[PDB]
Amino acid sequence: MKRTWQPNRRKRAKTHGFRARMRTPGGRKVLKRRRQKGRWRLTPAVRKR
Amino acid sequence: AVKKFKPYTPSRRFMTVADFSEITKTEPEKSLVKPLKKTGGRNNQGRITVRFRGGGHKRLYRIIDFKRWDKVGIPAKVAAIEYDPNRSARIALLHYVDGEKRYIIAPDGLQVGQQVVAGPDAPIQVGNALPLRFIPVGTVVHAVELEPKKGAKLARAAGTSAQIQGREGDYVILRLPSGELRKVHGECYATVGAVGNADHKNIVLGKAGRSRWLGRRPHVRGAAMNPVDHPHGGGEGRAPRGRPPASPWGWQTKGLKTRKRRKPSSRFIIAR
RNA sequence: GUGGGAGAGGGUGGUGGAAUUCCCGGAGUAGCGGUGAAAUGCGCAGAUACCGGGAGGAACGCCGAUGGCGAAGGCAGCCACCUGGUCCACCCGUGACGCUGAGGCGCGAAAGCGUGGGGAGCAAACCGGAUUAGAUACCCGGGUAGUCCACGCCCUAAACG
RNA sequence: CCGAGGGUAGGGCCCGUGACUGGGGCGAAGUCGUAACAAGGUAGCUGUACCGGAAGGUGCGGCUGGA
RNA sequence: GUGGUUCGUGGAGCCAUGGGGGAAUCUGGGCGGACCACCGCCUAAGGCUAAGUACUCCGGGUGACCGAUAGCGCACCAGUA
RNA sequence: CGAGCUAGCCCUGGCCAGGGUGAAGCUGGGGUGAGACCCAGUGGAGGCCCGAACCGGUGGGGGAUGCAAACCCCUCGGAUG
RNA sequence: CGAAUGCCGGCAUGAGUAACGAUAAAGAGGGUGAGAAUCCCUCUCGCCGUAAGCCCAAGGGUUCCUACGCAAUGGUCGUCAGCGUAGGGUUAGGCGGGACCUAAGGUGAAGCCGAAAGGCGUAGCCGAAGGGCAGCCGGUUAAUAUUCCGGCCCUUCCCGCAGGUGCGAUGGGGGGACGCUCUAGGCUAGGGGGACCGGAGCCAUGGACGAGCCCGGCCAGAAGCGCAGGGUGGGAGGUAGGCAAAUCCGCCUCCCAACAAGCUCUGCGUGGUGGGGAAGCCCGUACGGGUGACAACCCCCCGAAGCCAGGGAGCCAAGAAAAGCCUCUAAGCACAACCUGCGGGAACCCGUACCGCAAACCGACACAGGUGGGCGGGUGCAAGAGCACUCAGGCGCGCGGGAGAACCCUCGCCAAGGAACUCUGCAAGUUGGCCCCGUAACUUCGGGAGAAGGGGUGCUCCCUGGGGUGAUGAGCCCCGGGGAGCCGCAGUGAACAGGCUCUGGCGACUGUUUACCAAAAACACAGCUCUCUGCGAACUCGUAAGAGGAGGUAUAGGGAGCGACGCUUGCCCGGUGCCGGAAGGUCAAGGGGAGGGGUGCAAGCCCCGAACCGAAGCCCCGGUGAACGGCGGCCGUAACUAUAACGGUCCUAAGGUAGCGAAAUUCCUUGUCGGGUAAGUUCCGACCUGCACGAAAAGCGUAACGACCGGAGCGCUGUCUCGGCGAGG
RNA sequence: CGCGGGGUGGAGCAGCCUGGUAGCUCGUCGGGCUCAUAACCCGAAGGUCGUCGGUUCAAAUCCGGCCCCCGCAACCA
Ligand SMILES: [Mg+2]
Ligand SMILES: [Mg+2]
Ligand SMILES: [Mg+2]
Ligand SMILES: [Mg+2]
Ligand SMILES: [Mg+2]
Ligand SMILES: [Mg+2]
Ligand SMILES: [Mg+2]
Ligand SMILES: [Mg+2]
Ligand SMILES: [Mg+2]
Ligand SMILES: [Mg+2]
Ligand SMILES: [Mg+2]
Ligand SMILES: [Mg+2]
Ligand SMILES: [Mg+2]
Ligand SMILES: [Mg+2]
Ligand SMILES: [Mg+2]
Ligand SMILES: [Mg+2]
Ligand SMILES: [Mg+2]
Ligand SMILES: [Mg+2]
Ligand SMILES: [Mg+2]
Ligand SMILES: [Mg+2]
Ligand SMILES: [Mg+2]
Ligand SMILES: [Mg+2]
Ligand SMILES: [Mg+2]
Ligand SMILES: [Mg+2]
Ligand SMILES: [Mg+2]
Ligand SMILES: [Mg+2]
Ligand SMILES: [Mg+2]
Ligand SMILES: [Mg+2]
Ligand SMILES: [Mg+2]
Ligand SMILES: [Mg+2]
Ligand SMILES: [Mg+2]
Ligand SMILES: [Mg+2]
Ligand SMILES: [Mg+2]
Ligand SMILES: [Mg+2]
Ligand SMILES: [Mg+2]
Ligand SMILES: [Mg+2]
Ligand SMILES: [Mg+2]
Ligand SMILES: [Mg+2]
Ligand SMILES: [Mg+2]
Ligand SMILES: [Mg+2]
Ligand SMILES: [Mg+2]
Ligand SMILES: [Mg+2]
Ligand SMILES: [Mg+2]
Ligand SMILES: [Mg+2]
Ligand SMILES: [Mg+2]
Ligand SMILES: [Mg+2]
Ligand SMILES: [Mg+2]
Ligand SMILES: [Mg+2]
Ligand SMILES: [Mg+2]
Ligand SMILES: [Mg+2]
Ligand SMILES: [Mg+2]
Ligand SMILES: [Mg+2]
Ligand SMILES: [Mg+2]
Ligand SMILES: [Mg+2]
Ligand SMILES: [Mg+2]
Ligand SMILES: [Mg+2]
Ligand SMILES: [Mg+2]
Ligand SMILES: [Mg+2]
Ligand SMILES: [Mg+2]
Ligand SMILES: [Mg+2]
Ligand SMILES: [Mg+2]
Ligand SMILES: [Mg+2]
Ligand SMILES: [Mg+2]
Ligand SMILES: [Mg+2]
Ligand SMILES: [Mg+2]
Ligand SMILES: [Mg+2]
Ligand SMILES: [Mg+2]
Ligand SMILES: [Mg+2]
Ligand SMILES: [Mg+2]
Ligand SMILES: [Mg+2]
Ligand SMILES: [Mg+2]
Ligand SMILES: [Mg+2]
Ligand SMILES: [Mg+2]
Ligand SMILES: [Mg+2]
Ligand SMILES: [Mg+2]
Ligand SMILES: [Mg+2]
Ligand SMILES: [Mg+2]
Ligand SMILES: [Mg+2]
Ligand SMILES: [Mg+2]
Ligand SMILES: [Mg+2]
Ligand SMILES: [Mg+2]
Ligand SMILES: [Mg+2]
Ligand SMILES: [Mg+2]
Ligand SMILES: [Mg+2]
Ligand SMILES: [Mg+2]
Ligand SMILES: [Mg+2]
Ligand SMILES: [Mg+2]
Ligand SMILES: [Mg+2]
Ligand SMILES: [Mg+2]
Ligand SMILES: [Mg+2]
Ligand SMILES: [Mg+2]
Ligand SMILES: [Mg+2]
Ligand SMILES: [Mg+2]
Ligand SMILES: [Mg+2]
Ligand SMILES: [Mg+2]
Ligand SMILES: [Mg+2]
Ligand SMILES: [Mg+2]
Ligand SMILES: [Mg+2]
Ligand SMILES: [Mg+2]
Ligand SMILES: [Mg+2]
Ligand SMILES: [Mg+2]
Ligand SMILES: [Mg+2]
Ligand SMILES: [Mg+2]
Ligand SMILES: [Mg+2]
Ligand SMILES: [Mg+2]
Ligand SMILES: [Mg+2]
Ligand SMILES: [Mg+2]
Ligand SMILES: [Mg+2]
Ligand SMILES: [Mg+2]
Ligand SMILES: [Mg+2]
Ligand SMILES: [Mg+2]
Ligand SMILES: [Mg+2]
Ligand SMILES: [Mg+2]
Ligand SMILES: [Mg+2]
Ligand SMILES: [Mg+2]
Repeated sequence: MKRTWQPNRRKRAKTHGFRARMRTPGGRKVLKRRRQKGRWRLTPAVRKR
Repeated sequence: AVKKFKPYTPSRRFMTVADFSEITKTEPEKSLVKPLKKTGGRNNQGRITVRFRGGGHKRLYRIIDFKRWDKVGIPAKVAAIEYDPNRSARIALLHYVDGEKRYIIAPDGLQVGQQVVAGPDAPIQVGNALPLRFIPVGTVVHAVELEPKKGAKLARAAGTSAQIQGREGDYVILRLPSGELRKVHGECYATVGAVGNADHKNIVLGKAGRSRWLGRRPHVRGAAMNPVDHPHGGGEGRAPRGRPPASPWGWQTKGLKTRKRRKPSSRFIIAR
């Protein structure tokens, strides 16, 4: 039947986006750590135009 | 009135509709004086505070005039009488001679063509509005104010009305659609007559949908749910509550009074 | 037809006072209620009795009669509108148009029912107190439907001269 | 083609019968109470309504076949 | 009414405080474990102040530390696949 | 950290083949003092009826290291709310 | 280190075993090649065709196209490839998105709130398949094109000229602007027919040179018309409203119109011109090209759900905003500015390849699953998007070959019986579409109804009645009637297409639910009742601010239970709850201090501390059951026995009424009578000794309704006696 | 089998738990009123307390054993 991953570019940047994470105190920390851990990608790689 | 139906479908037998004869060939509302976008929504910021709402026909707000000392002395002619989805009372639209249009909740009687007005002057006739003092003790009246300049608030439901009782200082005793004798200030307007369309209390919704149309989702009894989400809940084949009847949140609901005790509004009240 | 007469005949709207019950203020105590006798009941948490105010409901004392009116049921404070019947005189008009009435139709006390309102007094059911052998009764204290209005039904009667 | 009749299907009227049940009629001397007739010891009768082992009671209005 | 101290209401001070009341300027004020007397110690309600102490992203030295299932997760283009 | 599955509601768009049944309401007639009411003809109502799309998931069978961590076949509910 | 279902890695066993991913299907010749069932070609066969064919959107991201290549990836093979190496390929003022607008909602100056982090928050901003908005048709590439090119046609800006006019705003008004269902007139898309027109060709096998078969008979298109249809009154005075001002809008009042007459604005034709253009035949593809061709390019018919669109009618549940656009005036400014024509110039950024019901997206996979929008041809079946076949197009589902045991899956058929099967007719069968006869109890007069039960259904000829388009006619296309006659076992001849009734239980009913074992008698439901709440309402969220409630106001809103409807819903307030009781008893801090202690020589300082004054709560006094709940025991009695209308007594707060009862409640129990049966622990009707019904956790009924549960009959049957043969996987 | 409740004049109930004292309503008997019966009035009688044991000076009363009676439990499988 229908599954749980229904990709959607908008929803994805809108939710796990970078400006998205900067906006909140908890998300900013999410960035810190990922930066502090090394992670090549701080946030998901949404795309297209 | 109240239209009836032959049983050509169970439900549309007991079903009963209103009679919109009193509706002056109007229907399409009046831009300008209303309508405004009406933000429908069953909960506040986030959560749902009143339960069981949502869904139900889209609606446009008819921005009515609920404080008439706006036009003291300026007479206006009642133009139409139309339907208002936001209330039980039908409403009348009227053109002042000032050239301004505005709606008023329509009183029983008021016919299209009639002239109506407000102010200390104003003749005591259906439609006219005046400060409570200047109104004849005993006359009935609707659309009362509670405090000078704050707008109408009492007897505005379909065909409801309040009767003046006496005077007493800068105050005048009323008798609200509920039976409470209240002391209102003299300077509160109150347009004379009863609200009209009193057949409203007689409409037999009819089916399940009918309720759904007016935006009210099904209502489930506490008795149906479990202990986890309401007092009356569990365990075997139904049950008799098992304790003093209570609400989802738990306070008694078969008798417990609510008005907050030490309210300042107490002293101006006298009844039930 | 013309001109008049009496009437609680009928419908709607409006209004008056007396009394009752309740609420509020004054004043005032030790009992009030009730019956053949009492008890239940009410009352020092302020009753009964008196005064002052307020709310509401229903029925209209005297006039009143053994009277009037209506086809019957039935109709009674006062005002107005709308409305039916009816009697008298004048003998003017039509000119036999009349009597009865299966059926249909309309009306129809009280109780009752539907939907909504109202609810003072009363009062089925019912609960208490007496009485009795026992009382699901007669008496006493409570008291709900109902009695009141609107509309829709219900068609009964010792609807009896 | 029609057609006596037979077959299938479902209605209409009637008679018979059925555990059990409703009230009824009749049956010399069983039990309960006393309702009516004298003013019947609550005048009675009444349409209706509710209640009660039972006659009956009470409410509303009516009648004299009572005062 | 509470917190801080070893102090959990204890005979419960002191030092902080939200609530209420509410002074004085050296013959003034706090403290020395309720309180009171004496004998002493300090001078609240303004502030700044090195060094000695903490740590190790980083540089260096050494190892009765490891030696590719060990050692950091990764000795190797790993916070990757 | 999650409502890109799912539950609810908000804003704004889309979708529902083809047949049945026939409500009120009109119109003509009947009737009455005037009605009620009775007839047709018209009319097209409806959590109405059959039935694709579509939304389901009743009964059986298969499938059960599957085609599939919910599937397949027959059968079936609703389908202008 | 030998064990911890230990941890990591490597290798065994099951085993050449199960599988090889839909049962839509393959065969052959010829290529290429080291190597072909599997790659290319051709011939034949089969499959989808409201798709298994085309166009978008979302997602994907090089998968597109071409060249060279098989180690791996392909469930086999592989010379193939969606795979490996390299190169090429996506062109826009008109499409979509942005230099336009606003919805929900976010953001958020002012303001308010919060230990901090942060929470709200009228203005503004942001926010989109909603509004506004200028491109159609054909040609070219191996791969792009409403983008390149051809033809035809537009939109803005800026700079000019030529004329007109008080011009002019984020401000005023108007407009834009709106539901659901049903719909008229005229068009288009699309499709059917043609004795007419245009064509390569073709007489097969017994007949046919025939108005013979086959193929095709358009597309776009400015101005101007023509045909439909949508919008809309024109004057003039008065004016105090439209938060300043208006000449505009609004409100009075006189005129003329009421018509679309006239102004506009769309659509559809027609239109200068521009373009396409079948079969077949020839060729070489991995495909496209050439000829047919000077191609013809015409006449009818059906006809929309699309267009005219802001069309109309009906209804109740009463149906966005903002901008663009018209208009009005204000500051300013009127040598500006704006409007109308004609020129010349300027017109940016991003997307465009390819997949797209799927081998490229969501499912670890070339996964029988999941995925919104548009087109979806023809004939026949009453209709249709259904069904069978079949156009265009696209497939044969990436392991094959044989064999023809059992046993499984899917399927077909059967003697005689027919439910005996079995927990249960589970399953399978029967029945089945349309047309016409004909339909009961009951009922809430609608329904029950497709009740049940029946007959008709093909083709041939004759006669005949309506329409519809054309003119009042031919044709062309729909609906009818009547009479003769033909052939089969059988005429919805294949495919799609109710088994039927009787009576019980539960629930009124349409709806809802345990995604992934329960779809129900459970939830919901109109409706009934109780209760709270007078409005800064109650209530709910929140620390607050706030927000919902509600831009509501007792015919209104919150909470509870009951659950269409009918007739009804008895008695107990002793206990608990809720409610009403300015008397009392008790009562915490606090007030008060009689009185007592500690220290001081002392004034003093510091403790304790009894009277009494002190809320709500409890006690107490009342009420209240559609509030929590409860609603008896033992004896005796009648002129056959039997039983008890009657009585006695004990205890209670009162001592279950009506109605129902071997029950969805009944243990003893297959109670006992009666009915169905040959036989009935189930079923139905009764009886009452109701272990342990009962009145809004309602009681007892109830037409209609049901993938709900029980009983029974008819029909029909492989369910069974009791099996048997056949088919494919 | 198990839990706890109960046997009192003729009937139905008290009487104990804090042992010495059996009480109430009805009924039965005698007498009255009435013509007579009932009612009502006046008086009177009746109880090995389920039984066998002992506990104490003394048992209806306290304690164990059986005889019936009534109610409650008999669950997980
Ligand atoms: Mg607006
Ligand atoms: Mg909130
Ligand atoms: Mg938020
Ligand atoms: Mg009602
Ligand atoms: Mg509910
Ligand atoms: Mg539950
Ligand atoms: Mg919760
Ligand atoms: Mg709870
Ligand atoms: Mg239960
Ligand atoms: Mg219980
Ligand atoms: Mg419970
Ligand atoms: Mg004469
Ligand atoms: Mg007569
Ligand atoms: Mg009557
Ligand atoms: Mg009456
Ligand atoms: Mg009374
Ligand atoms: Mg009385
Ligand atoms: Mg007596
Ligand atoms: Mg009389
Ligand atoms: Mg019989
Ligand atoms: Mg009989
Ligand atoms: Mg006797
Ligand atoms: Mg007597
Ligand atoms: Mg008498
Ligand atoms: Mg009597
Ligand atoms: Mg009577
Ligand atoms: Mg009585
Ligand atoms: Mg501490
Ligand atoms: Mg010190
Ligand atoms: Mg010191
Ligand atoms: Mg420092
Ligand atoms: Mg390592
Ligand atoms: Mg090594
Ligand atoms: Mg490691
Ligand atoms: Mg009709
Ligand atoms: Mg229809
Ligand atoms: Mg339907
Ligand atoms: Mg579901
Ligand atoms: Mg259907
Ligand atoms: Mg070992
Ligand atoms: Mg291993
Ligand atoms: Mg093996
Ligand atoms: Mg094998
Ligand atoms: Mg195998
Ligand atoms: Mg395969
Ligand atoms: Mg085919
Ligand atoms: Mg690649
Ligand atoms: Mg390719
Ligand atoms: Mg190649
Ligand atoms: Mg391979
Ligand atoms: Mg594979
Ligand atoms: Mg090769
Ligand atoms: Mg490649
Ligand atoms: Mg730019
Ligand atoms: Mg923008
Ligand atoms: Mg907004
Ligand atoms: Mg914010
Ligand atoms: Mg905002
Ligand atoms: Mg904006
Ligand atoms: Mg847009
Ligand atoms: Mg565009
Ligand atoms: Mg391409
Ligand atoms: Mg403007
Ligand atoms: Mg505007
Ligand atoms: Mg030949
Ligand atoms: Mg053209
Ligand atoms: Mg102005
Ligand atoms: Mg060509
Ligand atoms: Mg329209
Ligand atoms: Mg804007
Ligand atoms: Mg201007
Ligand atoms: Mg492209
Ligand atoms: Mg493309
Ligand atoms: Mg699609
Ligand atoms: Mg495959
Ligand atoms: Mg797939
Ligand atoms: Mg789909
Ligand atoms: Mg089509
Ligand atoms: Mg068909
Ligand atoms: Mg098909
Ligand atoms: Mg057979
Ligand atoms: Mg046979
Ligand atoms: Mg048979
Ligand atoms: Mg059998
Ligand atoms: Mg058997
Ligand atoms: Mg069965
Ligand atoms: Mg079956
Ligand atoms: Mg059945
Ligand atoms: Mg049934
Ligand atoms: Mg149901
Ligand atoms: Mg489930
Ligand atoms: Mg179901
Ligand atoms: Mg299921
Ligand atoms: Mg508010
Ligand atoms: Mg609001
Ligand atoms: Mg309510
Ligand atoms: Mg229920
Ligand atoms: Mg009680
Ligand atoms: Mg109580
Ligand atoms: Mg009480
Ligand atoms: Mg109280
Ligand atoms: Mg107190
Ligand atoms: Mg029984
Ligand atoms: Mg039997
Ligand atoms: Mg039998
Ligand atoms: Mg039972
Ligand atoms: Mg029950
Ligand atoms: Mg009750
Ligand atoms: Mg319930
Ligand atoms: Mg109950
Ligand atoms: Mg029920
Ligand atoms: Mg259903
Ligand atoms: Mg078989
Ligand atoms: Mg086989
Ligand atoms: Mg267990």
